[PDB]
Amino acid sequence: ARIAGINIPDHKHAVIALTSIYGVGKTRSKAILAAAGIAEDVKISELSEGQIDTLRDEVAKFVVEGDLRREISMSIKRLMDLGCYRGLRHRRGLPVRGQRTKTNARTRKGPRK
Amino acid sequence: RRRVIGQRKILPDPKFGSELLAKFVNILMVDGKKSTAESIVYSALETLAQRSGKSELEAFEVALENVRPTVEVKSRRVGGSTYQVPVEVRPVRRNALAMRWIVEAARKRGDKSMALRLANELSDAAENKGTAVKKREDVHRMAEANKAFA
Amino acid sequence: RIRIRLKAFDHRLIDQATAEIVETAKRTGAQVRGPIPLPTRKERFTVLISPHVNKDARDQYEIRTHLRLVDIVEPTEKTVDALMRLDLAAGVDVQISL
Amino acid sequence: AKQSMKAREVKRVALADKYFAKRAELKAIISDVNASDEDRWNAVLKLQTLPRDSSPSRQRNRCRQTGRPHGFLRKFGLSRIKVREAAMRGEIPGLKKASW
Amino acid sequence: RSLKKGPFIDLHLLKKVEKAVESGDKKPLRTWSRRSTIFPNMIGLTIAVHNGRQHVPVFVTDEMVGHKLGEFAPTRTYR
RNA sequence: CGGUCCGGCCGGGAACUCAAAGGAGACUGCCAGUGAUAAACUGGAGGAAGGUGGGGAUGACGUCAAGUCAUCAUGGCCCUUACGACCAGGGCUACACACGUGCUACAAUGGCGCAUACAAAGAGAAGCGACCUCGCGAGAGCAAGCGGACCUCAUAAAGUGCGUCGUAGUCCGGAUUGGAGUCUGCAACUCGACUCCAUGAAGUCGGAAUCGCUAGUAAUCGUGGAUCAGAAUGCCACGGUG
Repeated sequence: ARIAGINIPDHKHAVIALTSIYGVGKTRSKAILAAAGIAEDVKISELSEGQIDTLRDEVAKFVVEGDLRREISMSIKRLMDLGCYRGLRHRRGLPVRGQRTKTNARTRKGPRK
Repeated sequence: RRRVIGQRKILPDPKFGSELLAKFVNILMVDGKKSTAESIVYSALETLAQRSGKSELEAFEVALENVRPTVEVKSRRVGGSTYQVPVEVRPVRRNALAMRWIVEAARKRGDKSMALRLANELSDAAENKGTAVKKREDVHRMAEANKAFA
Repeated sequence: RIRIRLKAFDHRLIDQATAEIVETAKRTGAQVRGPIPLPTRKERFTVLISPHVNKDARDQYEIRTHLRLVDIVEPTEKTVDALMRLDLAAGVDVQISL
Repeated sequence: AKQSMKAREVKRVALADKYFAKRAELKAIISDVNASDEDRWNAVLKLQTLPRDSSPSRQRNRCRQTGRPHGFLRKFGLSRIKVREAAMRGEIPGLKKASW
Repeated sequence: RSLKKGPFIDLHLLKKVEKAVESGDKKPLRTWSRRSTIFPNMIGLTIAVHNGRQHVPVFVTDEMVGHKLGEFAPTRTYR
């Protein structure tokens, strides 16, 4: 139950359901299935509760479960005091890539800035 | 102007058979992959034969009998007077015009699968149940009065 | 033991140079393999058609670079000693290999 | 365009001969501590870091009849805007015309 | 990430720093090498940089070490 | 045709192919009609090809009394401790929005997983770099072939075929992101490109209106090369599916 975490899909095999959740995408889905010892062909019923979710350290090769996102806004609360460009661009409402002012901003400030 | 090259005479096919079936597998060709329509030609008929007609032998005859254009409409002017005018269509390609109006709608509608997008279109064509045909007829009906001229 | 190469930019000039090679290297010793034509490395050489304000049209020139190997089988350095001295007119390049 | 380029060429060809064109394979041994026990590279590194003007950057060769930044035919050396009177008159060997 | 070779400055600016740190005494400097990446000893020095019209004074702290003199302030200030 | 795991490989050889060249074929000539039986059309036969053979090269005086001195020259006026020219630092993605031209999607005949095939034309020695390693990977190493019909770049994709999802502002789509890496150069903070693992906005074929066509053309999918310190979906060539 709830193999897809926050999301609803469950009538689906782990290789398309144990994906796009908790800091993992899809790049290692076959490898964790091969740790459990399961074939990628034919549908499964002999997989127990929490079984493949017990092997997640085969795919946790990332800042999973917000290991960085639980700090990023506080790292920015220090960055936004810095007398440098990357700090200035975090304490005045200014872009850092794209958003060329020679084009329309649509609703970012509304008609006539 | 008057020349213009002589319009083409098309072809039949040694497997698909008639000139119209040889047109069906060649019309509305996009991306040029040329293997998609040979699984869709005379393959939407077995369910049509139990939905909007009978047999796989008459399921496509009746579709091009229910979809039957007999008149075209176009503007015509003579100096400071303009009319919408009706003209009778020539019979020799008449069923190929009707064929085109079905196979394009399976592309311009995007609902479920291609194994449905044409079969679902044909089951209304074999009944003359096309989109917005009441307002289409309302133009030809209005233009009928202009066969009496000014 | 050794072999030769001949290069030119014209089909009639490389024949006019082949006529000298067969006469300069292939009569003593007498050598009988005839000249294969080989590819001409056909290409278009292109530049803008006008020097000002046009970039849409290009001027078309035909470039070819002809090759003849002519073939020699006599192993002696004497086979080329006269070819490294005689004409061979202007417009062609000869090369002695191995 | 101006005729300004030779007053740079005369200093920048020598700048390249001394500090670029014969300094490229040097990079594969100048910083290697295992490939030398002799002290030979430290001093020429201090010389190689002396110039700060051009060589691979800030400097383009440009055509000879006019110092235009582009139009130089690499395997011919001529400008494509100062060649037509020679090209048409058959003055470049191997080029043919017309219609193909 | 990036950087990518540690701090680096113009070799005239290295002399201006050397003169100040060895004298025990700092004097006003004006520089066009505004893209120099400051050394950890440049803090507190009396420095100004060219903006494209004039020289403008910049205040160097431990919080600026590893950055360029163009990172200190914005270039566009009308908007 | 003789030998031969049965590969032009070895004796040999141009029927075929490749290479380039030179000849020949087609001319409205022949026929039947049409037409002041004139001058000149239409149709047929035979033909690989039929009617300026098909297609290019072209551009008759003049027109706008057009643009260009900043592609190249140059007159007169004008500038002279300079409006000249030797340099360094800055401007061109400075912003209220419009206008031109393009790129990738909005798919489901598509998306994903897996298996599997064929190139063609080009460039190339402090080069193109095999086989092989090291790094998720950009790349970086070790180290043969070959100065190019030879060897290398190098791998054909679309497709094929079995499972799987199922018209959803998300399942497809990818912009501004979050993190660490690849690189040239004096140096990429700000104005440049590439990669790997999570996240994620718009996008349901488009306003009036108006623009372009015709067989290997439209659309579709692969490759090379020029420019060049470094970087282009741009520019110039090659080929498949049609």
